[PDB]
Amino acid sequence: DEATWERMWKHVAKIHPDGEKVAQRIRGATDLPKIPIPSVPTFQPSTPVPERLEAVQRYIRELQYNHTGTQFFEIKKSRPLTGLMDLAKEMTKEALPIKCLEAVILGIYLTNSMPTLERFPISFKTYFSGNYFRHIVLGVNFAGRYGALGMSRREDLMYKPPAFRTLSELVLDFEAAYGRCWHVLKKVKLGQSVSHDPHSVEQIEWKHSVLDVERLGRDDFRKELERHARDMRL
Amino acid sequence: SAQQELKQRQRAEIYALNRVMT
Amino acid sequence: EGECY
Repeated sequence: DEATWERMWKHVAKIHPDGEKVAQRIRGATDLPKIPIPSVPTFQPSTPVPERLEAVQRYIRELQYNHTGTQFFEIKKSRPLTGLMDLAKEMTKEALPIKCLEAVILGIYLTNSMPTLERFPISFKTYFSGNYFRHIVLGVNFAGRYGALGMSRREDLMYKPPAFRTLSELVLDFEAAYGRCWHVLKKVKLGQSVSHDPHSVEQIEWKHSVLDVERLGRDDFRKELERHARDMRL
Repeated sequence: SAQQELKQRQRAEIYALNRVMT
Repeated sequence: EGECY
């Protein structure tokens, strides 16, 4: 795959201040730090699900956020689940940096072995200084409590341990985190529970609920997240 | 395995580049 | 979804 490869380096030449010299120094270097391949986490049946989730999130962090400007694992959101799980397995074998959407697919692959754990996508559209921003994490529910797995450029926009007692509290935590950096939350897209069958021929339903956070208002926003939580016990 | 010594070098370069870009 | 923030 040389075409893709030189795309990445040609794209770096543009975006980095000193684009060309940077490629020169790395591509011409004979000795590079060998990066250890991260070990895929596997769990004893005695390990509680919350400790498993901490290990899944640590593995996702280990791959690191992809700052190169070139995505190594393209994701067609309309692919069947068994197609996306094939791709998650190859992320496991290639072990390259990733972004938010790839981490959601990785999070599902790594939690299919936890049938008592409910997984569902939550994507956000936020506004700031004339620009729109899209982000997505993997919502999770364990024993009646809510949390999240993900990959983000910000520490408070990814991992939440499953401690929130309602979905509303989980989502409002994200809004507060967005607010601390002056982002307005415009829209929340919530999907349905993801099947634990890695061979399922169905798509992820990314848009079971779309909430207009400005057109809804505070309490109607809360009632809407709760209707969605009730509908995941479908 | 000609594939694998090449994937390892590409990977080492990607993480070197990823580190610079942070 | 490519900003991730």
